[PDB]
Amino acid sequence: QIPASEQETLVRPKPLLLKLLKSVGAQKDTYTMKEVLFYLGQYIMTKRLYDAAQQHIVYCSNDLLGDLFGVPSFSVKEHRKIYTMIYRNLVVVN
Amino acid sequence: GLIDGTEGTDFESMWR
Ligand code: NA
Repeated sequence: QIPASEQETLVRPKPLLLKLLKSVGAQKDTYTMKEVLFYLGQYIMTKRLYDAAQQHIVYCSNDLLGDLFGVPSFSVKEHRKIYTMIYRNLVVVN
Repeated sequence: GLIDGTEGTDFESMWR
């Protein structure tokens, strides 16, 4: 749901999100908004944090993601909430 | 879905 004119926008992750991106094989200091979203998804998928029956539910209270996002869990259906949680851990270039 | 608006019910389609 990122507009096309914003998918390539460069962003500078803060340390805690930078740690998370690195754990799934990222090696950059600077990312596009779309890359940040993909790697976050791969981190959730590689750690199997989503509920197997109701796959929009992500459990993260025992995980680095929950300290980063500041919630014990969240629903992927809540897009505006997730963007706010990501933008809190980013620095967008203007 | 978070990236480009893709629809679906599995985690991957919902995250996309
Ligand atoms: Na939620």
